[PDB]
Formats: sequence, C-alpha cells, structure tokens
Amino acid sequence: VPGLGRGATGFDLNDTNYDEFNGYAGSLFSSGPYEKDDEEADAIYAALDKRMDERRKERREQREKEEIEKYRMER
Amino acid sequence: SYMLPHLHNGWQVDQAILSEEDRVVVIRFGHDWDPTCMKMDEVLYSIAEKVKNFAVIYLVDITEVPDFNKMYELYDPCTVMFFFRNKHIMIDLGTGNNNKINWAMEDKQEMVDIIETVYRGARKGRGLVVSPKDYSTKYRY
Amino acid sequence: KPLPAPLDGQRKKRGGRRYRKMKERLGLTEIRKQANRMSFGEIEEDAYQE
Amino acid sequence: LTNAQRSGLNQIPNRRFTLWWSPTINRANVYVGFQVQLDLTGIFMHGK
Amino acid sequence: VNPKAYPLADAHLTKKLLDLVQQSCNYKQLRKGANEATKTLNRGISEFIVMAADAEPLEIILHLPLLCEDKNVPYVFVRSKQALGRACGVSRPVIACSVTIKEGSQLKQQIQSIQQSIERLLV
Amino acid sequence: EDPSLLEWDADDFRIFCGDLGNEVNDDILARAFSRFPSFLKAKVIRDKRTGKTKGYGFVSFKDPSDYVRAMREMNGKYVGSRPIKLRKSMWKDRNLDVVRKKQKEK
Amino acid sequence: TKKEQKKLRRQTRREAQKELQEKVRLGLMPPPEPKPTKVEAHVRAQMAKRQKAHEEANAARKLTAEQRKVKKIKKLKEDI
RNA sequence: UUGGAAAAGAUUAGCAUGGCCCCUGCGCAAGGAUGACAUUUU
Repeated sequence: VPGLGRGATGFDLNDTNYDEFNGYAGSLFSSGPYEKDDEEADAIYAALDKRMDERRKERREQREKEEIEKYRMER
Repeated sequence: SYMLPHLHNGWQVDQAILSEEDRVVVIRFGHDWDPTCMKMDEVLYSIAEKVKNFAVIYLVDITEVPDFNKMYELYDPCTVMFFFRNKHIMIDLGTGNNNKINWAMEDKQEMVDIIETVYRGARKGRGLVVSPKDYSTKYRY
Repeated sequence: KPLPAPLDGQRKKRGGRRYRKMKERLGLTEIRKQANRMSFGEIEEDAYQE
Repeated sequence: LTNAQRSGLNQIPNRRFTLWWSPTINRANVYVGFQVQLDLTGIFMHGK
Repeated sequence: VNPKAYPLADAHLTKKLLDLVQQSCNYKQLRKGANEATKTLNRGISEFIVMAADAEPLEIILHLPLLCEDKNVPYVFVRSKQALGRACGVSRPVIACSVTIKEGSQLKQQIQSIQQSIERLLV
Repeated sequence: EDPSLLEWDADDFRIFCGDLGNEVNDDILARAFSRFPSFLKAKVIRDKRTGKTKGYGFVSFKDPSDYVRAMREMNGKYVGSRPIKLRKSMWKDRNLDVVRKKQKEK
Repeated sequence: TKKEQKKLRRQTRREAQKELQEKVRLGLMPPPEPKPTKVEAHVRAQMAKRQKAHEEANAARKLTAEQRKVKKIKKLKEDI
C-alpha cells in the first residue's frame, strides 16, 4: 500500500541533493540503452579524459596525496 | 545514532500516524546524517519523554521512504510534520508555509510549546493552529 | 516524570461552599477596583517612575 | 497553566496595544498595500 | 518455633490473649514495645507481659521472662509478632506488650482470668 | 408532541450523546454501541428540509446496569470524527412538567 | 489499626455513595432529600420524614423481642 | 382560525450528598457491676 492508503492527500529533489552549480546530484542516464558499443565508447572517452588529465597527473596527484595526508595529520 | 524510532517504508509511516488516537504523531522527514536534521533530532530526543503523555516522535529517512516527497513537498533538509488522528495539523509559524516546520529550532521549549499547541488545537479539532511565537524573524540581537 | 497531557478542566460546574474557599486561598476577594485599573487621562504618580 | 499558555497570556497586552493603535498602524502609508480585506468584514489590512 | 520461647500460648489462649491485648489497647492499658514492657515491669505497674516467639533474635525480649520472675508478673509467648502487633492496633510487628494495671478498669476480671490461665502454661 | 418518541420506550433507559460530527454518524453510532446489549434502536437527530445533523443522538439501552458501563467506557470515545459527550435523557413532556408545576406550588 | 479502620470505612462508604448514585443513574428513584412558616413547614415535614426514616432504620434491625433473648443465650451459654 | 413565500455547547455562582468531629439512637463484637420469693390424624 502507498502513502494514499492513509487517507492522505498532498496540500530526489531535496535541497541536500541540490547544488547551485552542477544542479541536482544523480545522473539522468544509466538506463535505457547500455550495450556492446556503449561500453566500448565509454572506454574510448574515459581513456580520453584520463589522457587529458595525464598532463599534470604526477604533480596533481602528488599534491592531492600530500594535502590529504597533512589534512588528516592536522585535523 | 538515535534512540528515536525510525520508519522505513510508506506503510510504517501511515500506520504510525494511524496508530495514535490521543497523541500527536511528530514526524521528522530528513536524513540522520544531515546537520540540520541532527540538531532537530537532538531537540526531539531531549523532549521525547517529556511530551510522551501527549505526543510520539518518529524519524523518517527521505531516501528510505521517498513516496511522501511529492505530496508533503519534502524538499528541505529536515521537515517536521505534525499529525493527530490521521489529520495533518498545519501551524501558522510565520515562515510563509504552514504545513511543516522545515528548519531546526534550537530551543527545546519552543518545540515543546509547538507540540503542545498542535495537541490543544487538534483535540479541539483545528487543522490549522497558530504557533505561540512568530518564526519569521530569527530574533537575534 | 513527563509533562501531563494539556487537557483543560472538565470544569467547575458547582459553586459556593468548598469552591469559595478554593479561591479564598489564592484567587481571593481582591480590590477589583483601582488596583487593576490605569486611569486613562490622569497621571497619578511621577511620570516615568514605574 | 502551561509555558505556552503563560506566553499567550503575556501576549494579550500586545493584542490590546495593537488593537488600540490599529488606525495608525494599519494604514496604507505605514505598510505599503497588499491590501487584504478581512473576511466577511469591510476592513482592509495593510500588512500582515 | 524457638525452644527458648517458654511458655508458648496455644491457639485458643492466644486468641483470648490478643483479644485482651486489643481491649487493653482500647482501654489505654497497653504499653507496646520491649522497652516499654521493661519500663512498666520496672515500675511494677504491669499486669502481664505477652511476647512474640518469632522475634529474631529472640534474646532481645528474653530478658523479660527474668524481669517477670523478679517482679512476680505472668509472662507468655504469642506465636508471631505480626499478629501481636495487629492486636495492639499498629500495623508494625510488636514483639513485647505490657498489659498494665489501671484504676479499677473493667478488664480486671478478664486480666485476672488470663493471668490465672497463663501462669498455668509455664509448667 | 412529536409522534416519534414512542419507538424506543419499553421502560428502557436512553443515553444522550451530543457534540457529534454532522458530516457523518447516521448509523455509525449504532455500529459503535451495537456490541453492547443485543440489537437495539439508536437514532441520530438529522433535521428535515436540510438533511443536516443537529448534533445530538439517542441510544436506548435495555439495562441500567448496561448503561453505566457503556456510559463510563464510551465517554469522549472517538466516534466518527468528534468525541461524543454523554448525559441522561430529559424527556420533559406534558405528563411530567404538569407534575413538575404541581410540585412547584407544594 | 485505627488508620485501617478509617480507610476501610471510607472505602466502604465511597462504594456506598457510588452505588447510591449508581441507582440514581439507572433512574429507579429521584435523589434523596437534600438538607416564612410555609417553606420551613415543608422542610419541617421533610425533616420529620428524615428523623422518621432514622427511626425506621432503627425500628427494623432492633432485636425485636426474642432476638435479644437468643443473643443473651448465646452470650451466656458457652461451649462446655 | 384560512390561503401563501421563506459552538469540538462556554463561563461565573448558590444549595445538598461527600470528608471530619462531638453527642444521641439502633445494630455487631466482647465485656462490667448488680437486683429479684415408633401402631390413631391415612
């Protein structure tokens, strides 16, 4: 039985889900057509995004590792 | 991690509202890890056995129980709705909408008086009671 | 102990006898005139003594 | 009486104060109009 | 019961005893308590002493037989302190009661008969 | 003298329930009191030309032993949507207020 | 004990008042008598009714003429 | 007399029953002192 079985009537879109940039969290997709060629395509595009983040990857990931380590050391 | 009871689907919520005949069903709609809901649940826990003669307090997760999101307009982090004998008791708080609380009050005596007002106006039969305070201004000086 | 459920009184429907003593304890025969009043026109005291 | 009832019993003189100074508080110069006429009554209430 | 509780009143005698102690409570002839029974034995105003065999320890009233032999006063043990306490008009257990002499009071015939009956019990 | 008071009486006792919800209770009151004292007659005063309920209702019980337990248990008990209030029936008709006026001057 | 006599008497009397008001609640009888020459002449007849009812409740339960005799006998004739 | 058109019950107060105590009367329980010279009623 739903919430209507109470005898009720009204008189994720929570603001915890909202964010002023990026909109609402959660993706619209993930359903509807994922297949062979969709998996190969996001392999190609994920390799492209990893390749674009290969520019500064050593220095960026080293800075992030050191900052989370000293942030967990201090607080 | 509260001592307040939790309802985990729509049947538990609607039968928890229908369970009480002489007590206000106080229902917090929100997530336990939210800071606003954490402060509101601290306030509801510190008065849960004070107002036990005329109220009952239930916590409801929005992710676990999402069917009341559209009807009750549960789009703020915490909402606190008040029911008495299956009737939704609205409260003219001054916030603009009367249906929910929708913020975390820090005074536990204000929550006691809001529950006591809902009880007095609901046993009298009103679907809308008037809060014994105006919450439009935050009264900070 | 919890708060009592805020029911109102059934009510005092019988009067005199015990009930006049019930109010003569605390809510007794007051002045009922010029102690509960403010006297609109006049100022009887010095003005802002309160 | 309850703490909320003591609160309301102390807001009673605010009620008689507001009703007393009503003709100069409930005018249109004071609260710019969102003139809501009172129900079954010819009073307009500038400002909630 | 306790073997040192001697003499011990049987059921008919303890019914008469508790009714006489109740009447003496009504006639204000009764002093409840082991200290008040000790006092009215020392003052010599006691008609007779009843005691409770179910007093633990018993010896907190077993000085009272010796006082009843040094004052020539009849003494007798009731079966339990709760019945004796209720027979004194108090809800608490009373382990030793002194029915006392009064100025020509109307219980003197009942008190004399019970005295003659409980001086037959120590045999 | 309304010709409708004569459907309950068998020298039986009537309880007066009032403060009842005018949107419902036409036979809800009978339903609630039915467990007590075997099939009985319980009316609700719904006035004519309107179809609106005037509030009060009369439940006629077979016993005044039954009556005391019923009254004590169902006082303020949630029935339809308003807690019922319970008192004893007046029935101050002609043959008793004539006796009352004759008892006034004595 | 005397406190228990007071409590037993008061609770027997509370159920007695409760069952008299119960018999009023059933409606068997109108309630009992609650308490210038004409009004206290009425109440004089009613207090005569009241004192007469006290003498009625003493008139029955009286040990008529021989119930005294059988109770004096059961006082004097022991269980030899 | 006839025809016709049309607060989910409040508040304040007085009397009485109730409580208590004294006394009287009645009762219940236990007392106290005393006075009197199996053949025939189917």
